[PDB]
Amino acid sequence: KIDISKQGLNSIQNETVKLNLMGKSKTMESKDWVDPQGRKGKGYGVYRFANKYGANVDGYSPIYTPDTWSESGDSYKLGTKGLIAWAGLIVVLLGVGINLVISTSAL
Amino acid sequence: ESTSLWARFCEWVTSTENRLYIGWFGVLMIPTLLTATSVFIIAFIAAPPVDIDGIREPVSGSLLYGNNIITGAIIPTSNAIGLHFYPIWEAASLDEWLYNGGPYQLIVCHFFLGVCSYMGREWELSFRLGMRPWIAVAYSAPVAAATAVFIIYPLGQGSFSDGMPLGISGTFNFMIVFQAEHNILMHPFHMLGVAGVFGGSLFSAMHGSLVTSSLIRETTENESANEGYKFGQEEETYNIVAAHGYFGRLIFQYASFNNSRSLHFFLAAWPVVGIWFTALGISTMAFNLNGFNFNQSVVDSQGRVINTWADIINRANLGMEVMHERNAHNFPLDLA
Amino acid sequence: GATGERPFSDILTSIRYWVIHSITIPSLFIAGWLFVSTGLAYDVFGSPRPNEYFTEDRQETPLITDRFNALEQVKKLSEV
Amino acid sequence: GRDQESTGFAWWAGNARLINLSGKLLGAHVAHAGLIVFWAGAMNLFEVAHFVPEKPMYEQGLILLPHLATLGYGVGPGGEVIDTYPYFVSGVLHLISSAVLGFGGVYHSLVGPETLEESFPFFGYVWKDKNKMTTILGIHLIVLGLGAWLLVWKAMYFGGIYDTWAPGGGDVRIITNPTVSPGVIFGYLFRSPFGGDGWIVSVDNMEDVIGGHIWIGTLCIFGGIWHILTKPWAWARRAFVWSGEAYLSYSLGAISIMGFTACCMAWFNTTAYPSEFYGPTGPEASQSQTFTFLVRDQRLGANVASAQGPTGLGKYLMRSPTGEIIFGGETMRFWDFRGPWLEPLRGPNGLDLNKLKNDIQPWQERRAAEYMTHAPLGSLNSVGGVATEINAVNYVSPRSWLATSHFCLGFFFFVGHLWHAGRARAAAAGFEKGIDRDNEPVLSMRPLD
Amino acid sequence: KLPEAYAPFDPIVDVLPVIPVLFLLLALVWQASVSFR
Amino acid sequence: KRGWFDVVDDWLRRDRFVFVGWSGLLLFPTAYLALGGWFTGTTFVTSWYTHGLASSYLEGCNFLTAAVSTPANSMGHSLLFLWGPEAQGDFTRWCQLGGLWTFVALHGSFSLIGFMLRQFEIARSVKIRPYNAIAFSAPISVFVSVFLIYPLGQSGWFFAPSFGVAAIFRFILFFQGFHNWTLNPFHMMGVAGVLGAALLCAIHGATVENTLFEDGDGANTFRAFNPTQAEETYSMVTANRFWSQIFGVAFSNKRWLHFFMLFVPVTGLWMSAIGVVGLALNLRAYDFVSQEIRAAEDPEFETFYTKNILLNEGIRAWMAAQDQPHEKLVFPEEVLPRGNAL
Amino acid sequence: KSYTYPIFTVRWLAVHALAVPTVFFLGAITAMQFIQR
Ligand SMILES: CCCCCCCCCCCCCCCCCC(=O)OC[C@H](CO[C@@H]1O[C@H](CO[C@H]2O[C@H](CO)[C@H](O)[C@H](O)[C@H]2O)[C@H](O)[C@H](O)[C@H]1O)OC(=O)CCCCCCCCCCCCCCCCC
Ligand code: CLA
Ligand code: CLA
Ligand code: CLA
Ligand SMILES: CCCCCCCCCCCCCCCC(=O)OC[C@H](COP(=O)(O)OC[C@@H](O)CO)OC(=O)CCCCCCCCCCCCCCC
Ligand SMILES: CC1=C(/C=C/C(C)=C/C=C/C(C)=C/C=C/C=C(C)/C=C/C=C(C)/C=C/C2=C(C)CCCC2(C)C)C(C)(C)CCC1
Ligand SMILES: CC1=C(/C=C/C(C)=C/C=C/C(C)=C/C=C/C=C(C)/C=C/C=C(C)/C=C/C2=C(C)CCCC2(C)C)C(C)(C)CCC1
Ligand SMILES: CC1=C(/C=C/C(C)=C/C=C/C(C)=C/C=C/C=C(C)/C=C/C=C(C)/C=C/C2=C(C)CCCC2(C)C)C(C)(C)CCC1
Ligand SMILES: CC/C=C/C/C=C\C/C=C\CCCCCCCC(=O)O
Ligand code: OEX
Ligand SMILES: [Cl-]
Ligand SMILES: [Fe+2]
Repeated sequence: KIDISKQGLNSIQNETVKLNLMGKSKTMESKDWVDPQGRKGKGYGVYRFANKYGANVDGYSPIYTPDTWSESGDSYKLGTKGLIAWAGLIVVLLGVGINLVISTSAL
Repeated sequence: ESTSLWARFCEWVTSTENRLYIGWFGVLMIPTLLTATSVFIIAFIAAPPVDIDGIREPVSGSLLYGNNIITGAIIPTSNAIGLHFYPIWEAASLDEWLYNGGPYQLIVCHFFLGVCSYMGREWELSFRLGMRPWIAVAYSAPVAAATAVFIIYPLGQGSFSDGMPLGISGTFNFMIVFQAEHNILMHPFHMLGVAGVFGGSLFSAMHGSLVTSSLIRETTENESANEGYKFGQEEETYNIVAAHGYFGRLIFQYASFNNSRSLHFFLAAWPVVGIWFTALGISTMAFNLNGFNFNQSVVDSQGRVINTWADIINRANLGMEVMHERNAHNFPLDLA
Repeated sequence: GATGERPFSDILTSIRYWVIHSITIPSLFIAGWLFVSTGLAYDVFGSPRPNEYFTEDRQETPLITDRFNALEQVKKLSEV
Repeated sequence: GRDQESTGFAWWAGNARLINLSGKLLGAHVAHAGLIVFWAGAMNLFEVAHFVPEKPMYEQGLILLPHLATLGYGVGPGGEVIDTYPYFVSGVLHLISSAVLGFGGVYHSLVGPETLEESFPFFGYVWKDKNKMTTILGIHLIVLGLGAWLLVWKAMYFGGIYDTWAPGGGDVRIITNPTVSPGVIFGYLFRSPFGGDGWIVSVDNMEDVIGGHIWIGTLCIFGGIWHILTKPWAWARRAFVWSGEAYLSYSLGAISIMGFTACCMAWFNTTAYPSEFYGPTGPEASQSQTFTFLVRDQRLGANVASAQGPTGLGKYLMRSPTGEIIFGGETMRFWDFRGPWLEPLRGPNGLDLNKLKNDIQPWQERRAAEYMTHAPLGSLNSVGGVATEINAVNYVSPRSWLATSHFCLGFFFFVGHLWHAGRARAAAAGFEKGIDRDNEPVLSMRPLD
Repeated sequence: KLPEAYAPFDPIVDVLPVIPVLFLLLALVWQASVSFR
Repeated sequence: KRGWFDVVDDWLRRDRFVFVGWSGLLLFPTAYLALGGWFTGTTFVTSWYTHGLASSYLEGCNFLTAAVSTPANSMGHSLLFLWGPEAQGDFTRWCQLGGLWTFVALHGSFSLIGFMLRQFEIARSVKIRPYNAIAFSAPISVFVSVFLIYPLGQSGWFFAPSFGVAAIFRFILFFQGFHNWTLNPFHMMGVAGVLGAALLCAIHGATVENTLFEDGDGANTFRAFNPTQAEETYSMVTANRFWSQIFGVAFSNKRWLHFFMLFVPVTGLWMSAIGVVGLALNLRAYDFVSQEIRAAEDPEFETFYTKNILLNEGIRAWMAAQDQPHEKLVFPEEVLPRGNAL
Repeated sequence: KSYTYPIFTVRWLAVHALAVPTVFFLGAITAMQFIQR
């Protein structure tokens, strides 16, 4: 019912984090998998009815989908000149603010 | 087939076919609880007046001695005894035993042992039925609260007379004297406990209303939906997705719980932590670590005092402090 | 899914967002500091400064007794 | 590290991923020990730097310095601090050793061997191997016994420990004749916990403390030797759950009991916790108040013995429920108190009327007044006095801090023991992850009535 | 107080005991940087 | 959709991050104004001229002791508009006279009305039943009876709760000292309802979380669920058997379970509201006449009820002088009730 | 695919109406801490 590829989780660099966000783990479906305490697995995986319902709750309602992120915003259009102007403005504003705070107080 | 007497007894005690589970913790639980119940009923109905303050001023608490249900109580042990063990066989006679406040100590000890065994038996049946053993951990919060009000506070105050009476008006008196002496309302742990109970009521109503609002139609209008649910059925009887959609449009999408397991864990965790913290606050205040004292904190330029709601609360505390025991004090400081 | 707005994770990790908001938040903080320090807070909402709690006329707490002359009574009580 | 993909444990339960990793677990434990030593050293340095000599120890919010004072370090007759250099030495040594411990922990956690069962067979273990676990338990029992004997040697040969009951005022004595009588040692252990008895909290001389420490050191060494050479019997294999979480739950329960005992000892004891460095106890302040009011009213020409209160019981002196002469008022509940400044005025049948009528000393009066004014009452923001007082005094007793903190810790570790014992018992059986839909145990039982 | 030879280093001592709490916060920060895998 | 109503309804009932709806026009402005009024009153506005205290951060109060104070008792039950015959359009003197309390209360009541309307509207848009909207009636009744009906039956707004922490604590202590509120059966039902609701929440959470099903291989059981699944995630049969053998009785109906969960706190709060409505006219269950007569005739009869009566008397006598400045009570130190040596 | 989102929405106003006065009041309260009686 749920297509994992259409959930917008394909733009994640870390493979382990990507598998975590879809509620999937290739290691756990193996019949010889043993968790830290030492209990064998029954082959269910993360979710027993993963095939019946498509995916898990993690793969149903994700809260971090880089695919839906805006194409812009990963690069600043104003470039280096904008950053230089911002640096000048923030230095000037910090100086003005500290001067106003000192002047209006009782020294 | 069991043959030995002990093997048969163990099989019967640890049986899951009994109407009420006995277990090995129930072996301790049943007699102590029955003893405390019997003594409580008999003392609540027909017990003589008890000298609670040790100043030869008996206080009546029995129905047969002119009391109703709201007024009746079981008066704590005498102040003269203190923290000393006062079993029934340490008295010259039952008349002397009833005059000093023995039944309170008896009931308190048996009740403490019984509630500890009750929590143990909860774990035991969880293990025998194949469940996960944390309903007993949930019960630890009321167990700790009862222990704090019945054991730890007398332990830190040096007498069982400062313990909570086994009555209604006695409970109110305990609360008022506790406020007058420790300023419990200003304690952050009491604030956390109040938040715990208020949030528990909020979330109980919220969950009940959300589940009742998403019932799938399986009946007609001349019968209740409870008849629409069938015991032991396999399919879910309400729409979790519909309830989540309603709540996420009520506040916003990422505030509701899409996971039923996570939602029920949150429901379990909130009040339990709240009650844990309020019991810890009572136990801490037993050793005289009171709440915030913002008295005469706001001071103007010339040094005079500007009052505050904290100062009004202090005036009320002073009012209920000079009267909590009229004749039991000979010296100006209540150091106990 | 999504209701048709930019994700909060996308916005909060933007150079444009942190360039715009490296000015607005400190500007508001400084504006509040100047509002308090310049004495505007006392004058706008009528709160007493530490030296104005008691005047030379009355050395007790104020008390308002008239409902319809309340404006004039509170004007008289606040006199410095 | 690891991740939920290959472990099944989330980040909030990430320390459970190193249950079967011996090297990383050892690194974590060593790092934690380094943290403990670091806190000890840093707190000692913080307290030594903020100490003024014009005020007593309990008036400045110190909790680690009174521990060194009771060992006879930098203190003099009467309980007055003379030298403050040994405290600095102890703090510096702890802080420096914490660096070595932390480096060892970091090494063993980051780049050390991950599982030391193939390269270091002596240090390797399996949680289900009973013999190895018992051997480790025996080794650590021997270490603890050596520590107890190290404490014993201090009170005998290396200058002794502070004794608050010493003749001519409290002073650093040397314990030459410890009490090693089996009847005395067993009397404290199997005593009732109620009033008057007090269990082990009622130890009232340093000879008993040193004798009990001799006993505990010998017992720990013998038990360690016994466990190194043996393995659990059938009746022990039949009763316990054998896994790391089970062992953790056992330890949690033991240390919860220890925390409750420490809280009670801090609140009630006066021998191992002298009032000169910790301030008066609960009962001590009330007894001091009654004593000083009796002294003042006697100085004004009054008959304290025959004075009658509003209730007709006695304003200053009355009789305990067993007959002993005790102080009157609401302090009649604290008649079990026994302190160095009050014992000299007490006879075989209680307080001696002639002694407190003609032989009361100014030092006793000063101690009573000081312990009356510094009562262990306060608020959360450190305001001394009852809850209906004003903001004048910045004081909370060191007994209150220790008692409250350690009761909270003991309760939380009891809850932790419950959690871990339940989880271990369930996981060993094999249903800690839920019920099996295919084979549900309840569906196979006959229905109830 | 500290000995006269250790007087200049008093400000260092006054901030030491918060380091364990900083260690707990640092563990949380490391988990966040690892992205809670 | 061509009409004005149709296009306005299309825009208002849109799918959005924050749902506005037709009830938003009443909810959002009033709620925003109430929140802003409370924050402004706690941060800048004082309480010197109406109560004789300091109730702001500007004057040196923390989060606990800061509040928005009620008007003076001379103002009676005046609604105290900014343009009314008392403030007469002066904002500073309106703030000084205590008009921010009535502002906050009057906007908060309409915000509550708007919130219930929003619940109704959202429930109808999603095509479910309005039981969540029905459940809000208990908080609304509590607010109405405590903040409006009780002051409306008293001397004025001066005896209403003030929007603060320590102010609410003073209100509670006043209710104990003067009304004997702890001895009211309606308050007893309210306490029972609140505590039972907390009990139900904790017990249901624990029982569901400890009767789960094995739907995965990991120890973290939160990841073995899917909201669109059909089968239930926990064993109702196992839960019922456990609670039948432990307690004696247990639930066998999920719908009845959850309706009981809804029913308990609502009934408790409604009963407490009825009690406060009764108390608004000083109709207090204060004393037992038989006990008073017996204690008067026999100087040896004493119960905990008489001790509570004495405590209430002390509270009244020692709080009256400062809590009610309008009465101008001057009490010599020898008329205040007092115990021995305390 | 390319995703384009509006800058100013109802959510923008809802966020800012609670964010701007919060920062202003926090600055005022911080200034309040250094006033001497
Ligand atoms: C083997 C299993 C147990 C067998 C026995 C079980 C009995 C159960 C009976 C039922 C009631 C419950 C227990 C009540 C305990 C009351 C303790 C008390 O009145 O007092 C406690 C005593 C203190 O004893 C005091 O000891 C004092 C010591 O005397 C002397 O002490 C000094 C000696 O130098 C000074 O000289 C001093 O002046 C002098 O008085 C005095 O004697 C006091 O009168 C005396 O009361 O402490 C101690 O025994 C030390 C610590 C005891 C354990 C911890 C207690 C606190 C925790 C409670 C339980 C856990 C709660 C939290 C979890 C809740 C959920 C599960
Ligand atoms: C969204 C709805 C809303 C609502 C329901 C309220 C409700 C209330 N406000 Mg709030 N208020 C709001 C938004 C709202 N406010 C806004 C946006 C602001 C701007 C910041 C304020 C600012 C404010 C102030 C400054 C005060 C209040 C106060 C009050 C009360 C006003 C009493 C009054 O007589 O009203 C007016 C009476 C009515 C019945 C109006 C309805 C008349 C109908 C529409 C007929 C129209 C006919 C008319 C002859 C022709 C006009 C049309 C033509 C001009 C175009 C009332 C509790 C007062 C207060 O709380 O005192 C303690 C007060 O002091 N409010
Ligand atoms: C009491 C302290 C404490 C300690 C000693 C440990 C110890 C350990 N943790 Mg646990 N943990 C803790 C608290 C602690 N944890 C808390 C509070 C949480 C919840 C956030 C976790 C959650 C957690 C997870 C989720 C995981 C671990 C794992 C690990 C182990 C592997 C370390 C590693 O791979 O990453 C170390 C990573 C880094 C390279 C960061 C290095 C930073 C260094 C160590 C800081 C200390 C340096 C100090 C400033 C200077 C010392 C130098 C000396 C000369 C003075 C390690 C033994 C991992 C595991 O399970 O292994 C199988 C893992 O998966 N832990
Ligand atoms: C660090 C603490 C410590 C721990 C955790 C253990 C743990 C264990 N011990 Mg060891 N042991 C220790 C120290 C310790 N021991 C010491 C110091 C000694 C010397 C006395 C012994 C001597 C010892 C013996 C002789 C035996 C064990 C056995 C066992 C196992 C059974 C568990 C059990 O106690 O039953 C649960 C406990 C009980 C049912 C009741 C015990 C409580 C006693 C009776 C209280 C009264 C104390 C007693 C009379 C001693 C006198 C008091 C003192 C003043 C002299 C378990 C592995 C058994 C075994 O498997 O050996 C291989 C066994 O037979 N231990
Ligand atoms: C050894 C055992 C130790 C613990 C013993 C506990 C004993 C108490 C048990 C009480 C059961 C009473 C239930 C009645 C009603 C009844 O028959 O319940 C049975 C009911 C059955 O539920 P079903 O799912 O079968 O209902 C189906 C629907 O169609 C109903 O319409 O279950 C519950 O509601 C559980 C809630 C009980 C809540 C009871 C709390 C305590 C009540 C107050 C006690 C006052 C004491 C006063 C003394 C003076
Ligand atoms: C692994 C891990 C972890 C942990 C860690 C730890 C726990 C560590 C520790 C560590 C440590 C624990 C360390 C320590 C260090 C120390 C040092 C480095 C010291 C120094 C010192 C000094 C330098 C001194 C000086 C002086 C002197 C000599 C004298 C006086 C003065 C003074 C003080 C100045 C965590 C959590 C992160 C997580 C991940 C993993
Ligand atoms: C130093 C000192 C001293 C001494 C001490 C001692 C010598 C001690 C000992 C101690 C001891 C010697 C202890 C012991 C304990 C024990 C215990 C605590 C036990 C427990 C047990 C248990 C818990 C069990 C359980 C069970 C059962 C019952 C059934 C089956 C199962 C099981 C096994 C689990 C004195 C006081 C003189 C003085 C001061 C100082
Ligand atoms: C009055 C009035 C008005 C209005 C106004 C408004 C609307 C305002 C608003 C305002 C606002 C809107 C404000 C706000 C504020 C806020 C704040 C001040 C906050 C604070 C916060 C805090 C302090 C936090 C804390 C914390 C932390 C840090 C941690 C965790 C927990 C918590 C979260 C608690 C008008 C003109 C129209 C008209 C006339 C009257
Ligand atoms: C005080 C009155 C109470 C009495 C209850 C006491 C005992 C209960 C009766 C019998 C105990 C169990 C005997 C063995 C039953 C059969 C066990 C089996 O064969 O499995
Ligand atoms: O007894 Mn019951 O309350 Ca404990 O404080 Mn003191 O004593 Mn009596 O007064 Mn307060
Ligand atoms: Cl007294
Ligand atoms: Fe539910």
